[PDB]
Amino acid sequence: GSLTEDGLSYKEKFVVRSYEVGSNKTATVETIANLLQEVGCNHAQSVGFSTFATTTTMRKLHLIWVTARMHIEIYKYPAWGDVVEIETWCQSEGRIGTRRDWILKDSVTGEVTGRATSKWVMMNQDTRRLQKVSDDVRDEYLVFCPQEPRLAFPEENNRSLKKIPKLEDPAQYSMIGLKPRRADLDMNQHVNNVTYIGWVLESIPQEIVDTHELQVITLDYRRECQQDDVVDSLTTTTSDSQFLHLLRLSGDGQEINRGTTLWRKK
Amino acid sequence: GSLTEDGLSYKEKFVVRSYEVGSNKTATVETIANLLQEVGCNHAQSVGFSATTTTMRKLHLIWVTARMHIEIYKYPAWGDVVEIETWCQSEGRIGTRRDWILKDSVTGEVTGRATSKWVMMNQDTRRLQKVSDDVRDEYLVFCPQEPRLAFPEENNRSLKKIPKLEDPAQYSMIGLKPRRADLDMNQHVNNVTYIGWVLESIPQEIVDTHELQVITLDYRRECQQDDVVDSLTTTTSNDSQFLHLLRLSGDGQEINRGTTLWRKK
Ligand SMILES: CN(C)S(=O)(=O)N1CCOCC1
Ligand SMILES: CN(C)S(=O)(=O)N1CCOCC1
Repeated sequence: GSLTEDGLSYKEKFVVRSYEVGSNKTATVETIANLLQEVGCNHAQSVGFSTFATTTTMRKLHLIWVTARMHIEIYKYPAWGDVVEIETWCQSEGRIGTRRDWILKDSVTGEVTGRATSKWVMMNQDTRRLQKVSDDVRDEYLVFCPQEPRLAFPEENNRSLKKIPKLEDPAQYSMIGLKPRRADLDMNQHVNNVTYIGWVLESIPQEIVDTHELQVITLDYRRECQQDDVVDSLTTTTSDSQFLHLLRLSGDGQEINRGTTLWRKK
Repeated sequence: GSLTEDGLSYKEKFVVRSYEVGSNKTATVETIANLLQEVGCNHAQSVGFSATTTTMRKLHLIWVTARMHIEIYKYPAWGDVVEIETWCQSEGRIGTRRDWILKDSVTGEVTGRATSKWVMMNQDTRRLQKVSDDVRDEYLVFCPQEPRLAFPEENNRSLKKIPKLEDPAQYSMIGLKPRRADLDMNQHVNNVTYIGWVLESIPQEIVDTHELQVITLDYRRECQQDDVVDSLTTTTSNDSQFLHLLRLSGDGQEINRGTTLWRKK
């Protein structure tokens, strides 16, 4: 890992591991999600913003960054043993939050094999509840960001900004009774964001996963799943195959996540 | 990763990832288990395998884990480089062994060690079997000839018989199921999943105030994709010892049994 020449982005190479791949000997979308999160964490560390990726006024008001939206598009999943180079950068979205974008490339050819975008909001670190975003904690990190607009999804009306509807009962498919284990928690005993992607895909029938490849995943994070919570994952086909997804707590039916996935025949 | 000079062992360096660590900002025992499995995989690849010999493919025979023993003196911190050395040894008709030594890359100090017992099984019938002399000669050329042991000790805890837990268990985690992330490239539950499931019945107060030093785990049967497992634990003991039992909900069929040793932070 190393910051690029202008110090406005970070790049890192990963060799795909035997246990990180699926039945097609290529990296799963959850492995990709963890690789995106790891290169995000090393970019914050390399510029002096790690203690959580936080700024000086955030540390004082006790605010942390939390994911509100994750959008990934994969054109080619890396094979077991292949080297994948990822480039990451951040940009402010005014006083509404921040964005982190990624570009995945094949190290051998330099060809783009995927791309991601994420929306981040402020949250009180002690209570774990959402709080406003002010310009007080804005100028302190914008010098480590590209100045002109730079997006992984620049195109007008692109899939990453599409409004997601809420799934109406009954769901076509479901996986009920999902619970997090210690391996699903992060260093601060909180459920890893990549877990929710896995839980979302659990309600997709195996026949689909065996005959199709996942091209697009958009996921909105409404509420976090606590260590002792139990989640149901619901899916209904809306179509290439398209699915509408809903993660909710088993007891009260409180929404934790909503999303959409797009799959293509192999 | 690279085979050592005599081509009788393999070494690899791993940089610890942000998502691979626990509450102490050090690698979890499951992360270590996956690192052991990955360096095992690359050692088999570097010598010609894709760990099945030519004669084993014809007879529909695979290697399966029967025991896993890990001792950790120091878990690597997030960002640290951990060097692992792995090798294999024959166990005659019984099966094979794969050992590991974990070291700090900066000091060369041993921070942990592991051992594993492997047995031959027919893929179709699931029935375990003794190693024939034809198969034995194929892999014996890749093992050190003067046996190398990770656990040399005359009465090492890696060879101790593990009893079966009697109901009622002191503690339990009920209704554990595998998700797709828990499966390997052949749609089978990863061996590291069972370690995680075993540790789920350990109370959080113990995990927060103690560090895991030793884990021995016997693999009796495998959990299929649609199975549901219960994890049982009873304290048997500064140092804490636990007896573990993983079993299916549907009938109470044993899949794993084990022991863990923890020490106050
Ligand atoms: C500038 N960094 C690399 S950052 O994107 O990680 N981050 C921006 C805002 O939050 C604090 C740090
Ligand atoms: C020689 N390899 C690295 S090995 O240890 O994977 N090997 C021994 C067991 O049977 C065949 C495969």
